Amino acid sequence: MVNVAVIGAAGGIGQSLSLLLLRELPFGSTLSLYDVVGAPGVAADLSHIDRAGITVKHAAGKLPPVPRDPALTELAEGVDVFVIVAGVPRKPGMTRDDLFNVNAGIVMDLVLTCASVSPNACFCIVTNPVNSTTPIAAQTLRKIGVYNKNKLLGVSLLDGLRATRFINNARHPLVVPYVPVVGGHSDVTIVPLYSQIPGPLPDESTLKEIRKRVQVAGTEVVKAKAGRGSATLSMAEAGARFTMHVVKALMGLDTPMVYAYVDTDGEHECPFLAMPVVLGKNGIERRLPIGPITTVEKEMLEEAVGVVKKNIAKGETFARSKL
Amino acid sequence: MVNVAVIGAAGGIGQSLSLLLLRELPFGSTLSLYDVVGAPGVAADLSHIDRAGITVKHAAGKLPPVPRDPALTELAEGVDVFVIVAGVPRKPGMTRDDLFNVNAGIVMDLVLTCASVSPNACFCIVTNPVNSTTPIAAQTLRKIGVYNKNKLLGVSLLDGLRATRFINNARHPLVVPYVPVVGGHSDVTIVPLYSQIPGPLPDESTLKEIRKRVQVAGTEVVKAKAGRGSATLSMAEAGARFTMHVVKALMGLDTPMVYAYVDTDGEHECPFLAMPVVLGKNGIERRLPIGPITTVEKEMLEEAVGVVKKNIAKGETFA
Amino acid sequence: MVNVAVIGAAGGIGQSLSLLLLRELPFGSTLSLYDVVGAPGVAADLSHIDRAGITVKHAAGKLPPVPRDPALTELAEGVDVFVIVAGVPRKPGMTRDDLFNVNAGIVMDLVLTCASVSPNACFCIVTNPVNSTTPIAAQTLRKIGVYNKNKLLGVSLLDGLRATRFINNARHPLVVPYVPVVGGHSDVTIVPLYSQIPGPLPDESTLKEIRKRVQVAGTEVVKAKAGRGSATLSMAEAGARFTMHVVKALMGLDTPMVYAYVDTDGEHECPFLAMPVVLGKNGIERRLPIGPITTVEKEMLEEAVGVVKKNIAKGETFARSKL
Amino acid sequence: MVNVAVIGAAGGIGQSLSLLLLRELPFGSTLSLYDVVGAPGVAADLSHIDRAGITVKHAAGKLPPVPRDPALTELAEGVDVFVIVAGVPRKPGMTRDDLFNVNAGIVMDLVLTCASVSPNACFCIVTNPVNSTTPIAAQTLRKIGVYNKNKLLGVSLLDGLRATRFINNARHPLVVPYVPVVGGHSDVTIVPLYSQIPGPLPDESTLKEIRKRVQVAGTEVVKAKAGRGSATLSMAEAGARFTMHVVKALMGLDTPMVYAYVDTDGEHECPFLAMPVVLGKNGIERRLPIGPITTVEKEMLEEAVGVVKKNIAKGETFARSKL
Amino acid sequence: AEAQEQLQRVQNETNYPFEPNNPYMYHDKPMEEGIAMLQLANMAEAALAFEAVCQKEPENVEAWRRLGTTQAENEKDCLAIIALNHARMLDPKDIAVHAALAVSHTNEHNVGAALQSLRSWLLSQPQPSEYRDCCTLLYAAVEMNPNDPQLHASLGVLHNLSHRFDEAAKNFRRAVELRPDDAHMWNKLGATLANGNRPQEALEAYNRALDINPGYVRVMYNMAVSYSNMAQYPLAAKHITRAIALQAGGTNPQGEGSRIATRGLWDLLRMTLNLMDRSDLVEASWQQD
Repeated sequence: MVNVAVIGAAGGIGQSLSLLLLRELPFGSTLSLYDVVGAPGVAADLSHIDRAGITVKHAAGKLPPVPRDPALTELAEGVDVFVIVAGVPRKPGMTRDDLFNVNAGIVMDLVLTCASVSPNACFCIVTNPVNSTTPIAAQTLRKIGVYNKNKLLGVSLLDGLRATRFINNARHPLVVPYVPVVGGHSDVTIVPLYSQIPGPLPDESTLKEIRKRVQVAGTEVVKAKAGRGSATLSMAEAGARFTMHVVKALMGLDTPMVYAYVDTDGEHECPFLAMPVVLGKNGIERRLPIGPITTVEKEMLEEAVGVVKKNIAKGETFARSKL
Repeated sequence: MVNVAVIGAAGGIGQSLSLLLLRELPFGSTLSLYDVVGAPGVAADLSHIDRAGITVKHAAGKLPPVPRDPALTELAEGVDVFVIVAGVPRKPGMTRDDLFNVNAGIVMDLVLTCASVSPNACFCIVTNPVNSTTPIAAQTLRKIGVYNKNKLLGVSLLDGLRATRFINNARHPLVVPYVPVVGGHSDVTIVPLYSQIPGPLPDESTLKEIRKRVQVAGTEVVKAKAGRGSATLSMAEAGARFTMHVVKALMGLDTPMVYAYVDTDGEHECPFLAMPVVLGKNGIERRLPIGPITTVEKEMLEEAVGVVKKNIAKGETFA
Repeated sequence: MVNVAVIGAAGGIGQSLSLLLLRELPFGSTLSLYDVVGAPGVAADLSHIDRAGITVKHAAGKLPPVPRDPALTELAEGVDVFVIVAGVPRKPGMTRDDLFNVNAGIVMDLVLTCASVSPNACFCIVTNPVNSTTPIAAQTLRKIGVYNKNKLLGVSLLDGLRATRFINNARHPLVVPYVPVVGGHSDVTIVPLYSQIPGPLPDESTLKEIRKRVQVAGTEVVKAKAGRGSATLSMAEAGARFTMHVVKALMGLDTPMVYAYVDTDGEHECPFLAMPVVLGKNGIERRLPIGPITTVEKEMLEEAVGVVKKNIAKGETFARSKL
Repeated sequence: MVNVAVIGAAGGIGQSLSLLLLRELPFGSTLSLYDVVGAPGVAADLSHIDRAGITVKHAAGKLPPVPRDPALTELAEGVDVFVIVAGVPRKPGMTRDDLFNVNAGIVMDLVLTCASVSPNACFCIVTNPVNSTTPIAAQTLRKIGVYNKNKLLGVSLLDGLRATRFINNARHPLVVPYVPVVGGHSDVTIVPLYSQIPGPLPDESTLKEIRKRVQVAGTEVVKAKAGRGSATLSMAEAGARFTMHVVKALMGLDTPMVYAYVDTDGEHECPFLAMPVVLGKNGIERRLPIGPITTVEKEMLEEAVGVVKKNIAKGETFARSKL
Repeated sequence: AEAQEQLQRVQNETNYPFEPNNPYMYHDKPMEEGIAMLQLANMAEAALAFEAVCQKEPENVEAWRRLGTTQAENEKDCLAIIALNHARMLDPKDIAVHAALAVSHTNEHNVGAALQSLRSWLLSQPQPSEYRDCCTLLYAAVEMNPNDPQLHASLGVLHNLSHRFDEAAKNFRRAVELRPDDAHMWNKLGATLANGNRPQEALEAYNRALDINPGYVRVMYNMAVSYSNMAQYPLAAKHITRAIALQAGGTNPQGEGSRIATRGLWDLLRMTLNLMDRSDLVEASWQQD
């Protein structure tokens, strides 16, 4: 038995994520939902689908975002996995001017409320700029102190999904299950390693274009919708798959290898990075080295590190100031 | 191979339906998407998934809803299965008829330009009122001259899901996979058959209250959703699974038994009713009798057939 | 987690049972083998299959037999789903007059030896003379004083398989997932129940032939094999499916409904009968009545009860004389 | 729409292969069995299990074998895939050449009889001396007149299973799905490429310990059975998966990448080798290069090529001395 | 003509076509010519003289007797066995029409009729398959005929049927001291050792045939097969082409017939000419020059 609570369910991502998670959870599990506005509407919608064993719980909050809502404390009890997907819509957020400021407080308040009563849980951060959001959550956990570096996962699996699809289109007869990706989750802090996959590779001219296509991918959907939202039907699937991996690993039925934003304790120079890792029954078991790489990937990793070292610093500077 | 096209996959229910569709279709099968607005965005968002062997095609309409869009008639050139999901929401401030008063329009147009170029295709009407839209589609198909009684299905699987979950909740730990429901797809017309399932059953009062709870679900959902919205996810769930049952049936990989709103074709009184059917490689292959029923179910079925006859008579003219 | 240990699975049915069990057990399971001869070969064959989380342990046995083999006592630690498939592979040299007092002795030795060290465990009997050997196991378990009416199963799913296969061919293209069968697992004891399934059942004249074929299908397999072999593949598949249902319901991942030869415990005049039961995480949870049946299944069930009473009487009488 | 022949059933590998194929075959398939003796007995046993759409056919034969059997040439009507598993049980005193000397004629006769009516079909030789028994079938197809290089395969997946299982045990927490294997199917003509696998390697002085154990495991299994048995259960599973891969590729539901002992038209100088290929709707459609290798794997492939070359020469110079 | 009528009347249950280009039925007393022709060597045209004599006397019981053996010696196993069968159906009581109809029957690997042929041969005897009854009736393990040539020396064909090339080797080695002069019998222990590998120690017996009968064409075939198994291609090819060259002697421009009986021979130079990379003969050398 395991309880998987999702924070934020009435948004464009929460509904699809809950729908995908409902039909894939193992028998005899429990699903919990929470959102400030519209929680009952989506809670009562999922109580009619045929699925034996699963139960649904929900709780709503007051219209003004009062900190430390008593509904969250009651809902969060016995929760084993926490999914944090709750961000302001990007339509009035302009371009990272006030979006970062508003989004960096909601996640802090949510994690502070959740971790106070249940300190043994896995956090999967899905919100906007994960690069700086993860250190904020780490500092919020460490302020009172329950922090355990083995349970802090930043969902960076979307880049693997994007990279795998692009290769298979050029090389149609041959299919590969996945492609490793290193670095961060941003515009330029992405290094897809195409040199560590089976089969022959195309020439450098086309490979460079394909590699550049992965880096600039989010803005293609945004400009396709003419500023009426963003990619919401793919982040939901990525989050669902990662949550299923975490749940299966915790239950003891699988020990997979995943790429995620993690805390490098004594492996790399950067504190936080996206490097391969193996899960177990107690969160992260053992980290792994990046592996052999070519010459161009070396400089790409250097530039990504140079950007992420200040991306983390901005979030750290935003933190350590409230208290 | 197959080619499943969704007409109107940019609304609340269309977005949650195409995502489930592009997670179970077999290797080598396309998925067309058409809508008035928002189709390019959905097409771009869904094209980045890592599943291999499935291609996505999209068509864009015009902001003024002109009739017989030349773009739509280009997309539907090789489609095998057509699912109609387009319509209007259930925002407060109108009765059923008012809603009907607009929906019956659109359902005609969408079923006129598609059948003009792909006559030999299945149809999976989802747009609810259902009870009255299926006869309208049949009348429209008869106008061109290509109307196959074996390929016209009205989705009514949602009530089966609701009834089976409600009966499973009260029979723990005993679990059953499905329960037959006949009569129609609206309020009093729906009639479950709880005496055709394995295992014992509770007393009469419990059966009556569960029967009452099955046919009032939409009202409680819209009440719990304040006044806006509808049953978005659930209608997008039963609408997908049923479609899958068709797709495999068109490739010879299964011989499913489903309950749907179909044409009786020389059967019990009303021309259209929700009766069990057996699918196959050529649409409907074998119809089956309803079977033994309890005494109260007989009067319930008579009331339901009267109401559904009134509904089909109302929807048969629209003039 | 689970430590299924097939007993006597090194010849004919046992090898197929082990092969089917290996490739479908859940992650982190344990498979144990034991037989008088041939166990190391099966252990070596099954130890080269690319399955993760499955650990194989094997024992052996003094070639000439020996009551209370010390090696077997070293294998029954933590085993929960003991399976007895110690069936004597006799030949047309001599008929069914014997082969009862030998199989009964084998069962009395094996069940007692296994249960003397591992009380809290299931017991799925798959030996041949079921109607008589199941009470043998019951008496053997009661002699020590560790009897548990909720954990003693007799596999009888082969009759359901045969009935479903024979009824899905005469009613094409309509198909059904299962068909209920009551009575026992021998001769004229089998009573199929074709009335309570959905669909337009065919005429009674051909239905009589179908039911008779279901009853007598035991002899035709032996006849078609020049009177030498027997149905050793179908029984293995049925046993694998039944024990997989038991395993998956024991871990709390399912609560299915199955038919088996179980203790009635006051719900019928007959001591033992094949009646539907729903499983659970502690054994058998609820027991169901037979239900409404037509006017000829009354006589069929009466004859089946009459035969089963004498079979159980013979089985009970044999055990008392054996020490 | 798919018909599969399992030529050589009613025996060792054949019975288990048929039982495994009965479950994984797609809906609407058709399974045909054949043997000199025992075919009706197993056909009357596999037909008693459930599952709709699957139809079983059989054809017996004259007890003393005769060339161009009338039953086989009629059972071979309308077949798409031919599995050839028909050899001699592993007697102790047969060395390594008597088995080939007795199996070559059987393989030639069976291939002639099967291909004399239905030329367009795939072949799945699993006899035993794969290095030498494939050139015989190639020569028979050459002399008959119909021979497609893209529709002739030799099963060698058991080496991949062994390598994966042995490499997954010394690196516990980490699991890998498959490991490449190059060369042939013998004591010396097998080389597992451990430099193309993701993740760290367990240093030297143990990689060489595992590499030779991969080659010696067959003799280990033979010795474990007191010298009167062979690997049958594991060898059956390594053929069912390959057959399923071929069937799925033929139906158009997948495009797998497999390592199979197949003719290397061009590329490598050796006429036959086990190198990666991609299947499709017309058998093999795209061959692949071996890929980068290290300096310790270059000292084994050189000997493997020579041994495979001389094995092919011996297989192709097969002649019968008249007594 | 009368000869033509003789030909169509032979073209019957006694078909044995044997294209008429030999002027030996024209020669009188062909039987004596036949016995005198092989008295030294060259059983090839001696078999031809036996054909000549046997062509006009269908009732001649002993005409087919030596004809079958000499047509089995010259490697032409195909028409020889049907000729022997037609001889058998005339007088079905003789060891010659059954012994040569059993060992030569296994060259086609037809295990069915070989057992019943052995039963028929053992019938007179005045004093993991079916096998059982036949082998038990055969046995005669030093029962009352210790060192009996026709039984002790023979019956190795039964061992050859089971592909047990261990007991047959000894059963033939300790079976040649008695009746120690028969080149054909040498082949009986000349190939059974070769079929179980052991090529070198089975070579000498081949030359043993040349010690008494330097005219065999099947000994050359067997030694060429052994050399090819030893991968010594050049002189193996030379000696096998010598074997075909010696197979036809004399009437060769007209000595041809159906040209299928010498098919396998004209195949075994193949499967070898492609090993030394020379080729250049392949299908081009199809004229049998």
